[PDB]
Amino acid sequence: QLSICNKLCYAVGGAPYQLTGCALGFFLHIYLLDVAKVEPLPASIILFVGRAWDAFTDPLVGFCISKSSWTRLGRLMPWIIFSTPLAIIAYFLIWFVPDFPSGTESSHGFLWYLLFYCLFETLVTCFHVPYSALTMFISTEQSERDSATAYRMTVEVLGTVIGTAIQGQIVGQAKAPCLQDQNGSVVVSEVANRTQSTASLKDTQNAYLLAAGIIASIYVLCAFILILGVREQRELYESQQAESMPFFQGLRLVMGHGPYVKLIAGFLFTSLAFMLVEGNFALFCTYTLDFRNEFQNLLLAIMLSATFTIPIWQWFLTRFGKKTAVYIGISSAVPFLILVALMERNLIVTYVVAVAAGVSVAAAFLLPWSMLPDVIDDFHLKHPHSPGTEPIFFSFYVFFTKFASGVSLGVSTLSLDFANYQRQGCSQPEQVKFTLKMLVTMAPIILILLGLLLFKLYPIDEEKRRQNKKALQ
Repeated sequence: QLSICNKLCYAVGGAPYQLTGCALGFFLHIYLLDVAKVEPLPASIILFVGRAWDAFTDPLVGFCISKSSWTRLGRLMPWIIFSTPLAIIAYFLIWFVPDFPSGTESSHGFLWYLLFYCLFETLVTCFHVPYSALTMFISTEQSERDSATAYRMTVEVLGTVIGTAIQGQIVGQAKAPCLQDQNGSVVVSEVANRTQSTASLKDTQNAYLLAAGIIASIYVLCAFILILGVREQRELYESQQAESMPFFQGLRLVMGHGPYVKLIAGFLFTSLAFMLVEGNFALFCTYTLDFRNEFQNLLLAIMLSATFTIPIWQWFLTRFGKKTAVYIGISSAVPFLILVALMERNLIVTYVVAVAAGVSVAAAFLLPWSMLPDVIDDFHLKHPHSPGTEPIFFSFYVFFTKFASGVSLGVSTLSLDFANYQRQGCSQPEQVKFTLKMLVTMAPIILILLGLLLFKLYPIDEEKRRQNKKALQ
């Protein structure tokens, strides 16, 4: 029934959040220290508050989107159309410094950043959850939900890849301090540049403005593509609220559902492990190994390899898959990760292990999201009418995703800082090159094995193949 054009239309909506988040999280820490002249402590406090506020908004938006009456134009979709036109300007404000408070008073100054960052975070949260919830209000067909999910999570990976590349080719990366000879040797250097010319500053501000404008334009184009082409199917059932079901009737029951919280733990552990792997494999093969001249391409390879495997790794679950495939993917993660810790310095094993790690990243990005709809079917069938709490599961799911990806960085930074991680040198102490390999290789293995042991979700293939029939009328 569903058309390919519909799938493409619904997939285009996977760019905006995953695009802006990647373009921002990598860059709103060098921005506040070289263009907007702000003291380092305020920059740190901005980062902390901004990262904290999203996690505390996501569940609130998820809760408050359930108590929304069906309007004349869609129940879920209107939240999108009333959010993008206010998002752009908000985003477009955060990326330049117009603030001239008669002398650039810092305390009078940085408030132009915190509030705008928070507002953008809340607006993007308002856009994300309904978009990720639309995946169950399309024709209510068992297979087509997973089919749409596959094309949704291909676009997110491509967005993460493209967002950093656009910004990088627009604004050049900071100059490296040492160069590696072709034979293999490090030559120290010193820029010794004042780098305080007003012309260069005024140029860099314009460059950042142009990049922000480009990202905003693609944001709004994707938004307008999404709004036209996919229709939020009308709820044909008599689901509503009876004289029962008080204000917290739903949320008090969504938690403790059984299989849902059991799946949550496995998702959390696997996501934490792979966040560690990517975030620190970024520079693992830069210090404890050689190859200081090409890691910027090796990371691009590992991240891009995850794209062209989502289709095949979902075709693999269309046949004898769907919880009979997670084992294979994470197992395929295991051996080359345990390999690269040994058999050092080859320039050839480092690429095959990277591509394999990408093929493994695909599994952890795809499977734990394509499995939840079956849990939703279980919840609907094993309970009475239950007017509806669909956008609650997704909100809690995104919140735990944020939790994992924000505790990964914390653990990494704390563990590295417990060794003498020299900050501005072309050097390495004794332990850092060892703790870094340990944290890239062994701890992911422990989390993987523990999650595999815990990943015993109730709905085996028989459960879904039975619940399909009862889910008609």
